[PDB]
Amino acid sequence: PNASQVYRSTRSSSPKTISFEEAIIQGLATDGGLFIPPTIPQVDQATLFNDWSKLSFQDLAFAIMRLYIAQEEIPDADLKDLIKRSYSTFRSDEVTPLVQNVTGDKENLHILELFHGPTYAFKDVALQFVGNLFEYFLQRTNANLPEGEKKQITVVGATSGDTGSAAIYGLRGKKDVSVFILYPTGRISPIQEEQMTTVPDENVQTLSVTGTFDNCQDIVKAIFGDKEFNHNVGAVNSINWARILAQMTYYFYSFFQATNGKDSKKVKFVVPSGNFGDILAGYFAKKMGLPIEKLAIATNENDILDRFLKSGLYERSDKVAATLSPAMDILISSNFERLLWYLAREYLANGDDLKAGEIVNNWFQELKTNGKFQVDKSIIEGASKDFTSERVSNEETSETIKKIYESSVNPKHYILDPHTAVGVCATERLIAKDNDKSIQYISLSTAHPAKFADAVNNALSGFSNYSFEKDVLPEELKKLSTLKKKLKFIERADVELVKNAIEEELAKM
Ligand SMILES: *Cc1c(COP(=O)(O)O)cnc(C)c1O
Repeated sequence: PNASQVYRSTRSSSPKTISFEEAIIQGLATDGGLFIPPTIPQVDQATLFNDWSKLSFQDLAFAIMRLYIAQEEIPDADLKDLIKRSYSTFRSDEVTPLVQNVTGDKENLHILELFHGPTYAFKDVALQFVGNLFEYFLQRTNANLPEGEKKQITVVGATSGDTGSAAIYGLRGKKDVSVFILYPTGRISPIQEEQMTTVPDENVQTLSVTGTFDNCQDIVKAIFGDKEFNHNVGAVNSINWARILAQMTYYFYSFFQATNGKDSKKVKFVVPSGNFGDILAGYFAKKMGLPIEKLAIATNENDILDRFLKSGLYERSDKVAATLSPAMDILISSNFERLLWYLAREYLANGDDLKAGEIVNNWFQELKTNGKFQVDKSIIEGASKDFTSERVSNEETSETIKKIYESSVNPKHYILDPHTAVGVCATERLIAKDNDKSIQYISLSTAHPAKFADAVNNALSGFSNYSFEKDVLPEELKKLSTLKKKLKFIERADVELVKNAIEEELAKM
């Protein structure tokens, strides 16, 4: 392994580094930090435009991943299989198709559709890959056990809506793995529950906890904190390294789609963000050599990131404002820490990986004490060389859905889900003030409109031609309400009960 195929915790001050496999399985680091490659792999322009520009999503995934995963940890054959199977469940031949010049040619507004996977939400790109990864690593281990005493993992977590769907489809049917996901009853919209409870696979079982969602965090954090509950318990996270790694593929893919042939090789990505993982993957591609403009962070009212990038003050809010784009409604952007490590390393530790861990660890300590920390101007100045940000209100979110519906040209009446809207809204603000329409704008569409009907309906009610059922709801998604659900209620937030239900895996899990 080279400096890019080795990993360390953003909070560690030790010279020690672990393997890819270990970073992946461990998930979060013992000290609470996140894993990251101390050295970002460098790809030269020649290779980018002579060899990578001609590759398919899957082949790029291989080229990119070979840079962070050593041959020893995962051979070419095995890795190419993981990729092939991971993306074979995508309804688009391209996996992540770029829809170019949606609004005509007065500007260059491209929408990168990342919702063609099993659950119609962009988290499939990561989770399909990670799930297969887990199965692969767990398998090799057990490949020595004696059909008995063979380890088995059990992922457990709570869902406020969609998040869980992605995990369920990425772990469904994977050998020696089981997924138990708690969710507040009646608090989960129909379509999100249908995706979860519909899947036939046995290794999956959702729990309809009667209570609140913030109730489920504790009714599961307890099971998590453990007790005599040691048998290998998995975790439902957003900070796994494999996640970031999988998400890098489509930035490269779409970049080439937007520039191959064309004379303008200038492209700017606008990414509706929550926990920063998605856009952070774009950061990595940028540092690897992708010659792109500043990455645009688009957020909804929960603007912890927009505020930070503007003041250097990373302060957690008290209230989680409700918005039309729920999946970005967060108090603290978890992966942001990863960026802070690289920032701290370049502008405060003069390259010292270890002083960077010290610095980051103290910052997240101040957070867990004053709920806010200040960074030196050199940090925000360093971040502003690669990032721009925009805050999008609900009014603007809805109005953008309406504007694009009327405004779209290729195709006509293009419907946006609210999360993508937040992004297109920011994308349009940028087109306005960038003063360079030659720039290729690629706005990330993180969810298919059908996943958030309400926002789409309430914004397109004002059109006689609009019909959710005729223009949005996908046939494959229409069958859901008609498939057999596998519910399992748990009345009262009884941690003791959540435990018991989990235990009933009927031996044959
Ligand atoms: C999870 C999610 C987001 C947030 O992505 P991050 O990686 O957490 O920044 C945005 N949109 C949708 C539709 C999501 O499900």
